[PDB]
Amino acid sequence: AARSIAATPPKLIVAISVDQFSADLFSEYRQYYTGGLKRLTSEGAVFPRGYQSHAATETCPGHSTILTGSRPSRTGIIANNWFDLDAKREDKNLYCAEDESQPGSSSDKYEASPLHLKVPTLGGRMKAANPATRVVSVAGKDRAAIMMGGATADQVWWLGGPQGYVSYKGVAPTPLVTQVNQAFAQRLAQPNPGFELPAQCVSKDFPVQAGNRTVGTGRFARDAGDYKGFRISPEQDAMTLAFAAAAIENMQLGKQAQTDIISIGLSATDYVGHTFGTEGTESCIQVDRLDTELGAFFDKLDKDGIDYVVVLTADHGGHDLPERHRMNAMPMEQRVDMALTPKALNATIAEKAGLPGKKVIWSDGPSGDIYYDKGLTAAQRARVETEALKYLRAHPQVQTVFTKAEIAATPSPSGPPESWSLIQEARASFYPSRSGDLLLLLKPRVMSIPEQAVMGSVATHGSPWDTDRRVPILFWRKGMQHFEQPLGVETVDILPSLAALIKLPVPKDQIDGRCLDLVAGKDDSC
Amino acid sequence: AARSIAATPPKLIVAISVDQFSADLFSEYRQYYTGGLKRLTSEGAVFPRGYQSHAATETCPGHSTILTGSRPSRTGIIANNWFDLDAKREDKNLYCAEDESQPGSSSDKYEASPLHLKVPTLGGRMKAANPATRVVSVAGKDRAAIMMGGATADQVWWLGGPQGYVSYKGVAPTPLVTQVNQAFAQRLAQPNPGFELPAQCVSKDFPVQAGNRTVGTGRFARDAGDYKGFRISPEQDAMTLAFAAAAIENMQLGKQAQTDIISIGLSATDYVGHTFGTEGTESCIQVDRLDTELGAFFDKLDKDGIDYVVVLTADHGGHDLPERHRMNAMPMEQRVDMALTPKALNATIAEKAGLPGKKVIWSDGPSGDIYYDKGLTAAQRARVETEALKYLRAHPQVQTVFTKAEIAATPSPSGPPESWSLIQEARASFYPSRSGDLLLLLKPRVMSIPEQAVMGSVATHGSPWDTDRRVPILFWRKGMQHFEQPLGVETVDILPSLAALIKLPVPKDQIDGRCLDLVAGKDDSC
Ligand SMILES: [Ca+2]
Ligand SMILES: [Ca+2]
Ligand SMILES: [Zn+2]
Ligand SMILES: [Zn+2]
Ligand SMILES: [Zn+2]
Ligand SMILES: [Zn+2]
Repeated sequence: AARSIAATPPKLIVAISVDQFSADLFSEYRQYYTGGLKRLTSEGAVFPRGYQSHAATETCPGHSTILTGSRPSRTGIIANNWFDLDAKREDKNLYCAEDESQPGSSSDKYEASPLHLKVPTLGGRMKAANPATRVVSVAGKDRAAIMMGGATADQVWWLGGPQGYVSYKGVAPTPLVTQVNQAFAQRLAQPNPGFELPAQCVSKDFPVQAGNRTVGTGRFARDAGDYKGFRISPEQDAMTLAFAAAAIENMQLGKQAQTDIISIGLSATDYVGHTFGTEGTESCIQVDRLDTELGAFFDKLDKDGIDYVVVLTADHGGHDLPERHRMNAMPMEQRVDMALTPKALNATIAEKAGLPGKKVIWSDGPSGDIYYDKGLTAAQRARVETEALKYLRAHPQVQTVFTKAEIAATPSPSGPPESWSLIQEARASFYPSRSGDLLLLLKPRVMSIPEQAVMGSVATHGSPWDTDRRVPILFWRKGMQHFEQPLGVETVDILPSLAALIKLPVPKDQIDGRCLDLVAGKDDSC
Repeated sequence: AARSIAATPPKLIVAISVDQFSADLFSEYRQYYTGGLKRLTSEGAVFPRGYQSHAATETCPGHSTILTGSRPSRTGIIANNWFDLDAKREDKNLYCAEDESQPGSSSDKYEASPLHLKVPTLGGRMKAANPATRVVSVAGKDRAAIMMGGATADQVWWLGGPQGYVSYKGVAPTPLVTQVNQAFAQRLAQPNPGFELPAQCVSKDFPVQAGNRTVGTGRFARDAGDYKGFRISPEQDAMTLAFAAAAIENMQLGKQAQTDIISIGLSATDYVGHTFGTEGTESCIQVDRLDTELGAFFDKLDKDGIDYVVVLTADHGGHDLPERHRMNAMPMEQRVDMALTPKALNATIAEKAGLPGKKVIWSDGPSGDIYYDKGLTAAQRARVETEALKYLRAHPQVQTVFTKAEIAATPSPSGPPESWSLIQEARASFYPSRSGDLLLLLKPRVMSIPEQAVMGSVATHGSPWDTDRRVPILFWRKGMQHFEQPLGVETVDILPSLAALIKLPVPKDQIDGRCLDLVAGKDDSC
């Protein structure tokens, strides 16, 4: 049994990103794991304080770091959406994982593509070193699959809707995929009675009102054919893992001479967290199912005799809805002023700049990147920068605003990510040609979803604060020596850590991360 | 069974401080608790990210916050030792828990006293409101017992050495105490074979060299009569808990009309952490024994039918020795330059100020408070401040140095403790008449114990960084509703939280902490 994680190159790397699986949520339920998460935390190399270190704590930037060893300042994936005011097409909003150069495309109707990603992934690097490498990537969300797989992946599949898993335009379903989609279709057509509460979820079972919604007691009961219900539930993760297992077996991943790699993006935790917040029965059930399904997944790989190493992490952390925080000893938790949402803020700034009724800024939400309209004249732009800063810095819920020049002037951060300044975090997701003219950051404990009568999502991530940056990073291979390392590491450290195990050279000057030693005690895998 | 923590006033408050039980160490072993810590974490109000929020993360300042609702800036307990250069006696170094006005006293031979503590404790406040209140405080260290009990406590006992538990000068052992000390004497006179490793400790069993010492594989085997061995082991915590249980029963605490309070300072985790670091078999065994002994302690109270509420926390966090960190993926971990220790630094600064061979500064260690010698003339003092700052700020291991005026100019901090600036942390343990003229803070991951041939302690706390500030805070009462709140709270919040349960008014302007709601969901104990 006892065997060093670096004894020989693993034959399969399994990289799992659990979307919105924050270190807080991970740590809370840690004492109840009995399945796959138990395996990882009791036997693996455990870094409970990993960091998606940059400020833009969203899915695309986060997934772009996991298998690239690169911060969003290098991957170019600085948000889920960014503005290119010089874009040919009408819609200046660009989706992180689209090819906007395609005719008749818009951010609402896009063609999936890894074109925006500026660097190779680990799979891309492995394939460059050895053409026989298979690189597979499956996920619940296109952006997760696409950013982990990279431009040279062999198979990139994601959940497209009620039809099941799909890929890039032109890519026909393989027999495995049609079989998976048949099973998915059969599961979807059946009602789901829901889940009774795990023992640990009983305490979380109370209703919380937020606008017209009540959350906190959901059990994922759903009607037949309810695709939205299926998506926002543990069912989609179970299906994604079954798909991954089927692909692993069908392609004989890890059964050939070279090392293969499969990346797996489990999206459910994130839909659940947005829809219900993170401390109710919904997230609790979801994490317990995650533990159980991961256990079954690992058991199947074991039974197949595959020599695999697993890394499991998240694309970012998350934060509970203010309404429940206020019931659980956090009375200062609040929702962002509606005055800071795109329409309102532009109108306000216009009127302050003396350009009332005009369009002087573009923004995507009540925080993050803000862009000055290109039409503005030099003097107009100057009045906009002055007035925007003056108004924002005076707002009670605003922590700070950085100018583009201030961020650019900041050196790429180094040292412990848990103690970075806000501008260092900003610099880590700064890419001059895509980033805003200003960066707006809200105070801690301000949720960037305004209070509304009719609400959709009640909770979100995307802030520069610790809840949203901190994520677990867990490495495991059969027989290795467990250790726990509570000091801060970055998700950009993942690539060089894995590369060391398979003796794949990676030029240090092409990445941001550093190699994490995965061998407890004297010997060093780096 | 089901019953709100605020349904009625508890009859007994049990406050437990586990010395150096950092949130990191607490979180690491959380999945293995089966005893008293399991009870607290699965059934209680769990705040896994509590903060000893100030910069001076030492035992005395930490214990001074737990039952006072007050930061060290208000308690006046700003360190374990501070200089009073105007003191009458020769030794200008004052111990936090002594009365230096006593003749022939020195910091090496002092008379224990709570005189330095500027504010009442919860016990003191309860007794002020109701004279029938019993206030008891027992600990492994005098400073823990003294600071949690306060000046009006009925019984304050601490481990004095091979003779067992002692109190203030003049206080005779009671029959209970002589009985406890008899049992302790019997335990001490027996060899201890040591402990075999709990399953979770097996992975930690490898040797680590630090100077002339090897740590990482200890099992607490000890010879008969080895008091040092007894002190640096789980044995002392077992004895302290048995003493507490015996006192509770003997005095019928919680069995009368009024609420009584007992504070318990379990010191072993801290001795073990200093002596061996925090990630080896020694700390692992110690935490497992802690869990088991706490379980037996709570079971005895339950069997006695006592209506008690428990709060459990730590006086500060802690940090592993650099030598093991470097083996476990933290290669940048290092020991502080010897040049920064008291003797050396003074000599250096003297020579830079043009007062070579003189005594221009006083300091206690390679970080923290520095004091200018009173003998210095205005101009001399000015050259010292200039040269000290210049030299320190240039040193590669120094994060920053604050002047006294800079800290004084800082308002008492508010808002989330996890995101305070360093000067805010400094302000939180700043007390003008006791604090230094300068405050020296080392960079993250610099251990403030220099590398030496012959070493004693290999690891310590006392830094302004997150490992040393972050501590668990756990509240429990039979039948309450469990909840977990991962956002940052302060240990100064403990007093008003407990006071709310027993309907004891506490003027907000006399404390720094705020009341934490301990009732999950809609109802609020505050
Ligand atoms: Ca409540
Ligand atoms: Ca090693
Ligand atoms: Zn995400
Ligand atoms: Zn999300
Ligand atoms: Zn201590
Ligand atoms: Zn200590």
